[PDB]
Order: sequence, then structure tokens, then C-alpha cells
Amino acid sequence: NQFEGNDRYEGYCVELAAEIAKHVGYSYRLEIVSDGKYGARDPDTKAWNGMVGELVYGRADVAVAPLTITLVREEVIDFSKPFMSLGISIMIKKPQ
Amino acid sequence: KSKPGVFSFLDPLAYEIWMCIVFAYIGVSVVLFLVSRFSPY
Amino acid sequence: VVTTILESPYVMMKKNHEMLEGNERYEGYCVDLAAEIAKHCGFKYKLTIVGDGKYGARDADTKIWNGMVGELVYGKADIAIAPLTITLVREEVIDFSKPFMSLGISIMIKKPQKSKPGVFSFLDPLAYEIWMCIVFAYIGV
Amino acid sequence: STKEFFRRSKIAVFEKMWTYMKSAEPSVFVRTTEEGMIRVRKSKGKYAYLLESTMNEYIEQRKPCDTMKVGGNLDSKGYGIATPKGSALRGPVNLAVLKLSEQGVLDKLKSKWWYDKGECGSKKTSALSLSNVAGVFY
Amino acid sequence: GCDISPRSLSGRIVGGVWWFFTLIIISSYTANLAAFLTVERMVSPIESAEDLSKQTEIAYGTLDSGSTKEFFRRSKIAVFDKMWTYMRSAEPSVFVRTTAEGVARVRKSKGKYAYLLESTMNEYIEQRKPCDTMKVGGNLDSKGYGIATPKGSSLGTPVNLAVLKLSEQGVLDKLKNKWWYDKGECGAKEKTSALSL
Amino acid sequence: WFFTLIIISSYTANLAAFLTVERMVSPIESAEDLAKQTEIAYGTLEAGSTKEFFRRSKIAVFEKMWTYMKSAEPSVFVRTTEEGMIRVRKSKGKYA
Ligand SMILES: NS(=O)(=O)c1cccc2c1c([N+](=O)[O-])cc1[nH]c(=O)c(=O)[nH]c12
Ligand SMILES: NS(=O)(=O)c1cccc2c1c([N+](=O)[O-])cc1[nH]c(=O)c(=O)[nH]c12
Repeated sequence: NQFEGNDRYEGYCVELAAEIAKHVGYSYRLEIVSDGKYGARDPDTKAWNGMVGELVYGRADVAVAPLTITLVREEVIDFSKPFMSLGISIMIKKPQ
Repeated sequence: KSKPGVFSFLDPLAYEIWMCIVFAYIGVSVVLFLVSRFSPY
Repeated sequence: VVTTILESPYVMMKKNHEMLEGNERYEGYCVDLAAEIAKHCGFKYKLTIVGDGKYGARDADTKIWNGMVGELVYGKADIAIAPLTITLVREEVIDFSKPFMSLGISIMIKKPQKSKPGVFSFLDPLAYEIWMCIVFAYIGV
Repeated sequence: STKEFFRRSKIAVFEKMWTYMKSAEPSVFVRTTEEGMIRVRKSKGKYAYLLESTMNEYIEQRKPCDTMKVGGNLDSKGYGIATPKGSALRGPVNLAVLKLSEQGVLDKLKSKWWYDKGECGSKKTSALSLSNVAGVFY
Repeated sequence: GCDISPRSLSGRIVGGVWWFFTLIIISSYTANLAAFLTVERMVSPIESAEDLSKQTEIAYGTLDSGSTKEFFRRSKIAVFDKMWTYMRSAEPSVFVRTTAEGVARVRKSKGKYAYLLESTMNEYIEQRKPCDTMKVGGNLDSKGYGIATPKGSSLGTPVNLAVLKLSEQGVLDKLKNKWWYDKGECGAKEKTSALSL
Repeated sequence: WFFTLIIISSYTANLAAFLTVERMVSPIESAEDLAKQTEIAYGTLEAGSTKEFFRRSKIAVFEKMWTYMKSAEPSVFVRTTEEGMIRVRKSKGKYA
């Protein structure tokens, strides 16, 4: 409540967006996907549910978040070269 | 059916170790004899 | 007019490649990849080689690209299918795909061997602190 | 995506995993990631979770720091920056991302928000230790 | 044995506890030695990169005039800054002129040289005869190998979608297994030996 | 006395090692045991139904065998069955 606008948000993606806009040279206003879910289409309704929707429907101009790169999205969206490579991994109890 | 050799009980230690064990036994015994029976005390 | 480079195990000449005529003598990873790419796109391809650097780069004076990048820029080939590294300078003059193989820097060492036994390796079963405590417990007793 | 990746896998090892998967755990599967983390923490090493490496590291650096990531990455994917089709922010954004990666910015941010803010730390001999035979000395 | 044993209760207490101590310690020594001789365990001195920076006995260098050296030079992480300092203040030249030169330098030496390279070639070599090398630790950088195309070719979107489809279904992983691990010489028990002098 | 202690303890320990290892030894009893290990080479007739059966196999274990098969034995394969029997007899357990 103390801070308003982008100043209230802190994290990796925020600083990444700062640097990206600095290099491109544009001002940005953050927000959050109300659905709170990453993009995905309804199999029957054929409608996207998430930030992909906020992009392809003109609501948003860019998405800066952990968007997994997939074929379904790459057809209706223009991604960028991965800023973070990633993979499936194994999590175990730390041996005391 | 591998027939275990007689003197396979020596296999845990190499031949050289047994040889030098014998040598050290002789040396120890001689040095003990000497350092015990030299000084006319 | 695809392109490739002999760096193994991406492109290599199959055993007895004299018998093979063309596009079948080559073997490796990049070749199977190009096969599947052509299958999913349809076009027909003839694997080739370039040399003259074996990869992309630029001469600051000549300002002429060399290798796969050089030939793609100048029309000598259609696409390059090879372990070609994604980089800023190249993306400014060509267009890449999403990485088909991600990697990074790593450390190579010689495999640890059975170390030659050290003099006083007969103390190894117990830590040095145990041995010193043994000595001083002997003294104290 | 992990369940689909295992189900639709043509590899031997992950095929065996899937054959094991869907067994009578009763439920090896889970509905929420926090649920999986809690289940692994409660289990005395009897459960292993499969998840994205980034979250595994973040959790490993979270209090109480009672879990760890082990092994390499089974799959290989990436996170990207999205723009709508036919936008003017395509080339510049990709160029910026690549320039940042070469400059080392992204790795520094990774280290900062994963390790320089972790509750836990940063990072052998089979010889018998004095703790094994302490009662003798006492 | 003993040519004398204590007769008083206090001396006998001392002797008894000493006897217990001796029994336990000798048993422990013999048992742990049996463990050592039964199970061979070779520990790699290095399991990360910080371990490599702290160590000075082991030397490490990249290929001279390459992208890896350019990475270490312009670095901002502390560990890689330390490595760059070392490599710039190293005698003789840790650097190398060719990949095979680095591989040979690693193989000829015995745990003295560690070579910093790409993960893929390292994994390949760890499967070559002689199988006298291994890769340690994680990866210090992120990179990718990408299919290229001239600016304006109609082949961009199709190849992007093709690689994405192949990755999703799992073709590329299978090909890597085929050309790195399979088609690989050494894959992934020896009777116990008598003790030597 | 110190020398004696060390030597007797070493003898007992190495004898225990010998017997323990001799007790671990699980011989080959199935296709899997042969498949995973590689200290022993296995090959069938060059031309025959066995080579075709392994080549055209959709099973995991025999797929692994075939992957191993056609390797640099130099020649795990053989031309005559008597040749295979003689080769196994000559090999000191190094061929199956
Ligand atoms: N676009 S995405 O691909 O939707 C996706 C994007 C970003 C993070 C994800 C994620 C998914 N997922 O698959 O559902 C699962 C998941 N699970 C975790 O535990 C975590 O930390 N992050 C994630
Ligand atoms: N585009 S590239 O960047 O040209 C390049 C592409 C592909 C493989 C490379 C490589 C370079 N390099 O840096 O020069 C060095 C190098 N060194 C090795 O030891 C190895 O196995 N593979 C490589």
C-alpha cells in the first residue's frame, strides 16, 4: 500500500523488463493477468485463457513472465530467444 | 570348480610382505639380543 | 541447398563413403535433423560443406561474413543446419530458430584413478584426531 | 506438461517411469505444487518430486532448506518473452535478450534472486571420526 | 600380555577401562579397513566451479581466442572474475590453440589440468576411447544451437515450428542418445587384490 | 608389537574383503544380466533368424542388445555354429 504503480513490484522479471525497456527505449506500465493462469486454449471454445489471451486479443503489448515456449503458442504468438533455459528435475528430502 | 590351492591362506598378503616379515623378524630378534646382552652391567 | 560442417558427431563421412555418391555418405546428428526438418516442411535438400572458416564470423576490416553465415547472407545456400551458436551479431544479419539443443560451459577432468597407496596409508581407517587422542589417553592412563 | 511429457515419451527410461507411473501409491500424482513440496517434506525420503529446475533451486534456497535438487535435467525447454503477431517489438526485444545474455545480466539476476536472497547457505572421508567412538573416551 | 597386573581396585579400574578402550579401537580399525578394502570409492576432487577457483594445485584454461575466454573476460560474477584473474596471471600458458590440444593436455597429465569447454563435446568425449575423462559440476553459461536462415526466407516459421514439434514429441533427445550415449564405446566388481608392500 | 598389530589386522581385513566379494558374485542367469554388463561379449550367427529377431525387435532389452550388437568386438558375429562353440570354448568366459 505504501508504493503505487510499478514501484510496488519486485522480482526477476521486473528488473528484466526494466533493462529490456531501457535498451529498446520505451515506457511501460505493469499489470497482472486477472485469470492468473498461463495461456491455454479451450478445446471447444477455441479461446485462449491467460496472458496469451491478453496478447493476441490486443489487450497487452508484451508479456514478461515465465512463458514456456510451446508449439501451440508459437503459432499465435511471437516469442523471443529463451532468456532462461530450463528442464525437468528431481527434488528429494535433504539428507540430514 | 576352482580348486583352492594349498597355501591359499597366504593370498591376502603378497609374497613380498611375507618375505620381509621373515627378514624383519630376524632383524628384530638380533637387535633385541644385542641391546640386551652387550653392556657388562 | 542446406549446409553443414564436419564437426562430429554432427556431420561425418560414413564408412566406405567412396561407395556412397551423395547425401547418403554423410552421417551424424545434423543430417538426421535436416532429414526430419525437410520431412516436416517437404522441400528437398542436398547436404553440402563450405570450409573457409567452418563457422560464422566477420572481419572488421573486410566487413565480409565467412562460413555458413557468410554463404547464407550471400545466397550461396538456403539454410544452415549445424551446431551454429546463437549470438547477437548473427541474428542481426540472419534469422535463427528456437534452439534445438541447449548447452553451456562445463568442466572436463581426467577420471580419478586408484591412487597409488601412500606411505602411512595404514592410518587411514581412523582420523588423525583419533590417533592423537589415543596417544594422549595412553599418556594419561 | 510433465505428465504429458512422460506419457508421450519414446525414451526407454521415461517409458519405464510411465509404466511405473499411474500405479497404486495410491496417488503418486498431486494437484498443487505446494502439495508436492509438503508431501516430500513429510515423507522421510520416501517421496521424490519431479518439477521445473528453477523452482527446485528456489525451494532449495528457501527456509527451512530441508530439500535438495539432484541430477541433471530430464528434458530441455525455455522461458521466453512474448509479443503479439505482427508487432514492432519483435526484433528489438530478441536483440535485447541476447545482448543481456552475453553481457551476463540474466545470470547475475538469477544468482541475486535465487542465492543472494536465499535463507540457506551457498554450498567426504570414510575414515572413522571421533564422534563414532566418543563413548569410549567418556 | 603383561609381566605385571595391578592388585589394587583403583589400578584395576584404570586397567579395565583401558582394556575396553583397546578392544573397541582395534575392532574398529580392523572393521573399517575391511570396509575400505572391500568397497573402492574414488572421489573427484571437484564437484563444482568454486572448488576449482579455490584450488591452486589444479590448473585450468580455455581455448585462446575464443568465445569462452571472451565470456570469462567480461564477467561480473565473483567466481569467474577470480578465474579470469588466475588465467591472466598464470605461468605457463593455461590457454590452448585447439580443442584437441586441450584434450591431450588433460589426458597426458594426471589430475593437474582441467579444461573448460562446451557441454556437448565434453559429453561426447566422456564416451570416447580412451574413456579417461569425465564432466563435472553444472554449467556456467546458457547457450543454444540454432538453425539459421537468410533474412526474408519463407523457411523461418516452418523450421521454428518443426524444431518445436520435434522437441515436444521427443525426437531430438532420442537422436542425442543415439549419437552420444548409444553409438558410444564405453557405457556406464573387480576381484579384490592382495595387499602389496 | 605395532607392526604385528597392523599386519594381523590387514590380513584379517583383506581376507574378509576376499570372501565378501566372492559372495557378491552373481553369475549370468538371464538376458538382462548379460545386457547391462559388458565385461563379456555376446554375438550370434552372422546370417540367421537370431540376427533378424534382434534387429527387428521392439523389446527394450533386446533393443539394447542390438544397440550393443554390431559393435567393435571386432566381430561378435560368426559364420558357422561350430565356430561359435569353439570361440566360446577358447574364450575364458569372455564370450557368450
Ligand atoms: N506456461 S506453463 O507451462 O503453464 C508454466 C509457466 C511458468 C511456470 C510454470 C508453468 C507450469 N505449467 O506447465 O503449468 C507449471 C509450473 N509448476 C511449478 O511448480 C512452477 O513453479 N512453475 C510452473
Ligand atoms: N559458432 S562457434 O562458436 O564457432 C562453434 C560452434 C560449434 C561448436 C564449437 C564452436 C566453437 N567456437 O567458439 O568457435 C568452439 C568449439 N570448441 C569445441 O571444443 C567444440 O567441441 N565445439 C565448438
